[PDB]
This record gives sequence, structure tokens and C-alpha cells, in this order.
Amino acid sequence: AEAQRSQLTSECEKLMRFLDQEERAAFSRLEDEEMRLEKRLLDNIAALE
Amino acid sequence: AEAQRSQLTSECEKLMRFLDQEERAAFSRLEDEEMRLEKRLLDNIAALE
Amino acid sequence: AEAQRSQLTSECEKLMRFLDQEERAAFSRLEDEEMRLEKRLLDNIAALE
Amino acid sequence: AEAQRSQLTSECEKLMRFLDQEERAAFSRLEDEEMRLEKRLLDNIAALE
Repeated sequence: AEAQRSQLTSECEKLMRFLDQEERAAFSRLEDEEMRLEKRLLDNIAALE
Repeated sequence: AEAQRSQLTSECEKLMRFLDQEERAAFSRLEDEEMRLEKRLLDNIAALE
Repeated sequence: AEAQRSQLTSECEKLMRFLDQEERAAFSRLEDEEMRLEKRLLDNIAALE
Repeated sequence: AEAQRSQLTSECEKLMRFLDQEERAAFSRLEDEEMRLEKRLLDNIAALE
């Protein structure tokens, strides 16, 4: 049982850490797109008068 | 000139606030997708033995 | 054993969901502080000439 | 006037980009703290039986 509980707990941790990395990267990528969005909009507004 | 500077500054602020809202919503939506991702993966792992 | 594995898996899920909520709230709160930061800085810059 | 508008627009852009960097870093740092939080909690739960 302790064998199981030790294993299932460590599986939980590994799962959570994997998801943390995937999520941290997905964030970075969103921030990248948002910065491109801000640039286009600022330029589009500057061009209008 | 002061008329301009007052106007262009306020335009900056409004732009930044708009982008803040759009970005805050895009975040929420990402967090939603990530939670669905975690659920599917956890279920897929639980089903394997 | 299946009793254990079912229980430990569900504990994993509940832990992950709890952390998801706590983290989503911590984000919201950061975004709040960042918006206050942008306001102060914009005002401080506008005041300088 | 065009001199002003060109300058104030570029100031807007630089401000927004600076805040983007500061904010992206503040995020990274939060994600770091959250990962430490998850580790402590998981360990604290594993220790209880």
C-alpha cells in the first residue's frame, strides 16, 4: 500500500510540474501575441487623423 | 500644444486600459483551456494501468 | 488497492483544482496591481515637462 | 504639431513596451512562487495520514 501511495503521490507531483511548464510556456506565447496586438493597434491608430 | 499633449496623453491611457481588459480576458480564457487540458490528461492517465 | 488508487487519484485532481483557483485569483490580483502601477507611472510622466 | 504627435505617440509605445517587460517578469516571478506553494502543500499533504 505504501508502495502504491508513494508512487501515486510522486505521479501527482510529476503531472503537476509538467502542466506547470506547459502552462508557463502557453502564457509566454500569449504575452508575445498580446505585444504584437498592441503594436498593430498603436500603429493603426497613429495612421488615422 | 497643451491641448494636443493633454489629448494625446489621455489617448495613451485609454489605449492602455482597453488593452489591459482585452488581455485580462484572454488570460481568463487561457486558464479555462488549461484547466480542461489538466482534466483530460488526468483522466487519460487514470484510465491507463 | 483499487480503493487506494481511486482515492489518491481523486485527491490529485482536487489538489490541482484548488491550486488552479488560488493561482487564478493571485493572477487577477497581480493584474490589479499592474494596472495601478501603469496609472501612477503615466500620471508621473504627464506631470513632467 | 506633427513633431509633438510623433513624439507623444512614440512615448506611448515606449511606455507600453516597458510596462510589458516589467509585467512579463512579475508574472514569471508569481509562477515561481506558485510552484513553490504547490510543492510545500503536496509535501505537507503527503506527510499526513
